[PDB]
Amino acid sequence: VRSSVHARWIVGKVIGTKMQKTAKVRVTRLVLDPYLLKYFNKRKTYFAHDALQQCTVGDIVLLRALPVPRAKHVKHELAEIVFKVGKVIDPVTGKPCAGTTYLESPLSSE
Amino acid sequence: ETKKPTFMDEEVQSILTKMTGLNLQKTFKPAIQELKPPTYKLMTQAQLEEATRQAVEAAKVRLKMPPVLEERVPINDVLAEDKILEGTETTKYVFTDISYSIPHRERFIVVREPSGTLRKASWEERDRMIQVYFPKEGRKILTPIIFKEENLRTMYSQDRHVDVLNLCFAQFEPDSTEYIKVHHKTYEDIDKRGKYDLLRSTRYFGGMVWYFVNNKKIDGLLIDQIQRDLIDDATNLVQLYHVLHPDGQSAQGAKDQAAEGINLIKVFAKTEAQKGAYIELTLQTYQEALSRHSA
Amino acid sequence: PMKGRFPIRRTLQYLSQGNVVFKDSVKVMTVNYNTHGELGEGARKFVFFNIPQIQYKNPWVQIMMFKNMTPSPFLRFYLDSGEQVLVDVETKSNKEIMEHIRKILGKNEETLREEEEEKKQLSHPANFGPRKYCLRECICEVEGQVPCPSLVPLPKEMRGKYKAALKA
Amino acid sequence: GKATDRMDAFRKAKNRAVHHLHYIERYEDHTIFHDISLRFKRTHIKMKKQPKGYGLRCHRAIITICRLIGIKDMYAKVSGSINMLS
RNA sequence: AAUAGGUUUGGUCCUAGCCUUUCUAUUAGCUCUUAGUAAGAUUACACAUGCAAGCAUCCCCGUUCCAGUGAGUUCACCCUCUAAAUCACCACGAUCAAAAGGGACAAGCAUCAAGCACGCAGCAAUGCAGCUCAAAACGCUUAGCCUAGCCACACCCCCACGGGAAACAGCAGU
Ligand code: FES
Ligand SMILES: [K+]
Ligand SMILES: [K+]
Ligand SMILES: [K+]
Ligand SMILES: [K+]
Ligand SMILES: [Mg+2]
Ligand SMILES: [Mg+2]
Ligand SMILES: [Mg+2]
Ligand SMILES: [Mg+2]
Ligand SMILES: [Mg+2]
Ligand SMILES: [Mg+2]
Ligand SMILES: [Mg+2]
Ligand SMILES: [Mg+2]
Ligand SMILES: [Mg+2]
Ligand SMILES: [Mg+2]
Ligand SMILES: [Mg+2]
Ligand SMILES: [Mg+2]
Ligand SMILES: [Mg+2]
Repeated sequence: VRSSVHARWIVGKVIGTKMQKTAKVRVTRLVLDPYLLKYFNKRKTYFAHDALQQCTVGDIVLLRALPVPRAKHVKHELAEIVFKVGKVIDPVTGKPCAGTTYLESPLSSE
Repeated sequence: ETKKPTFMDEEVQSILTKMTGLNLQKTFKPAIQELKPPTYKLMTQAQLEEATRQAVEAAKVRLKMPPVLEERVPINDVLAEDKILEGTETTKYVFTDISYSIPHRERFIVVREPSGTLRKASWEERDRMIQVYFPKEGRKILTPIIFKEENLRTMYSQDRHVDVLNLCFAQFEPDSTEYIKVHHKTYEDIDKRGKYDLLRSTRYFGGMVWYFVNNKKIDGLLIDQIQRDLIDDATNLVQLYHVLHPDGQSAQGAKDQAAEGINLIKVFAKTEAQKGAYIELTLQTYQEALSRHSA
Repeated sequence: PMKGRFPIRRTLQYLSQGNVVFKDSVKVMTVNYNTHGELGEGARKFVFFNIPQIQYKNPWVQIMMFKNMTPSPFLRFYLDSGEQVLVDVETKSNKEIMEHIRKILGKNEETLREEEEEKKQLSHPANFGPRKYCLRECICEVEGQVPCPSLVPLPKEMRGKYKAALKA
Repeated sequence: GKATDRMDAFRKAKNRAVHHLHYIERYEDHTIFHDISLRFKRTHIKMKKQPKGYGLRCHRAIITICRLIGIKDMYAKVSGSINMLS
């Protein structure tokens, strides 16, 4: 369970798939502006190992830290594709959706 | 068999709580201190009655009576007598265990004397050492001069008995000899000058009554309660007296006569009261005014 | 005046009024909400008013927001074990959402009281040092002890200038 | 007050002022009832209700006027154009 | 910038800069009685002289500390892992804390806008062509820092086999 990687679980958006078995993921965190006391998104890039090359640019993925980095910049592995780009499944109902509209009604399977 | 009640018994605390009274204007008197601009709320009659109810609850906490403890026994315990150290030091060492999570009455504080004796610190050294390393707000390492007899009479002349007791509570432990001596001198000045109203709606009224009842000197307080139409408190005072002096002339008289209410004050006034005549007169006057109101 | 609507949100007093302190398991909190629809109003007010308070009390928890990705709003928490907690928030007010996640993933008042007490052990009253760390810098500040020579000159007998002079 | 001579301007202003008196409500006859923040033209004045003993911590002219009204405790901050008449 | 004040005009209002009043530090002028306490080269320029590391039945241990300086400057903080060291020797440990790995971490200039190999996969062979960057990369300049203290340096060549050369940025002193 121990790891030398600082970020153990992070969610991000895939922004690149040009590296073999590696997805480039933009992770955003909220950071407090000390003067304005307003939160602004601060984005950081993480390389994630994607053995099956199943990540598509734009999908939301969950990354898990590796025990030790496998490369200079690869410290995480693809743990789960949360929201496949253009193929989102509503977690609350389990039905496919296109934006704020259902593609299959939850009433179909009762 | 039959134990006499303690100060913290629920029956005694209930009696003394009512005799004390709760006055929100006195209990929450404006304090002379650094001020901030006040805040304001718009409240309905119900929201106001709730806010006043919460104030009464906060007042019953502020009026919580301190426990009445007996004087602590001097500490005279020698841990070791290393005579080889005799004459090697001119000044004694006081060692205080400052481990944070220890009750102050469980902290070992020991003194190595120039004779070589390792002894436990005295009660006075203990309270002084606890203040050095665990300073409590309102307490001084050196005893303030306000507690000298000449300076207490100054405070009594100004009717500042409650300040005397607040200062004594902050400076001395409840079982200290200085804590008890000051309280007793304060209670006696109240009895001599009939200043029992100075302590009503304070946490110090019960301790004052406890002192009078145990010392069989309730005649002054009983008169003050009648002159103020507090017969319920005056009757409870006579009942508390009987509870703590069961084998007494007044307690038997009440049993033989099955006295209740105002009758208890008459039984007490004749048998045990020293100012029995002044009570009957003061009580007679009260019954008259009560009849005038009835008619 | 302070810019924007509800400038109270940009005050330290407001941000410190959050009551949700997540358990150490919580690593990521994703918020999926919809910009329009009467049934997603509580989630919008939750994002508007309370997400800043949650982040303030949980600076190391990643909070990411997603707009109009699904038909209904929901919160999802990712825990260190790998477990995921899905919280449906459609039809719920922002105050109910805050109370829900506090119950299932927030530290209770007892656990927080304990932590505050352990912090007090770090500042021992008996320790002497700079004001930044201790109440008193030197024992000379304690009444009854020999005061500092900068305020009360020491007797000639307790000073080395005259001890050597007599001895020499 | 306006005049060629200074003593005549003093007479006109002070005698006219008594015909244009305002009544100012005071909380407990020592402070204002609530914080007052207003702009008059380009002069901003922010006033804060204060407890007894705070004194008049205000622009010197506001201090002078407050003594005439009878306000004893108030904080005021003047921002923008600092014009005596405004 | 504050409770503010002075100053643009023939005059008014507005905007605006400048300055005044407050509190410290250094230096200069003039002046100065005592006591206690704190603090105390401008200069990483060159240094006369003296001293600053010994201990101990020989082995070793120590002189790697303390003391100094502020030249350089995101090696200081957190996590992971794990040496040396302390707990007499072992503690499958505790404390302490390197190296390595992950994260975080100054100011000014965008008239420094591109950097120029800065990536990934594979046991390897080798293959793919990526990686950083206007959310400020790369670059230049300034500066010891976040002060129970910490970092860096220790005549210079970042280092110190070697070379230049012969070293007080230890105390006192010139
Ligand atoms: S600071 Fe305590 S002796 Fe000076
Ligand atoms: K100006
Ligand atoms: K000088
Ligand atoms: K430096
Ligand atoms: K160097
Ligand atoms: Mg002009
Ligand atoms: Mg002109
Ligand atoms: Mg001078
Ligand atoms: Mg050093
Ligand atoms: Mg310099
Ligand atoms: Mg080891
Ligand atoms: Mg290291
Ligand atoms: Mg590192
Ligand atoms: Mg140019
Ligand atoms: Mg420099
Ligand atoms: Mg040199
Ligand atoms: Mg060197
Ligand atoms: Mg020197």
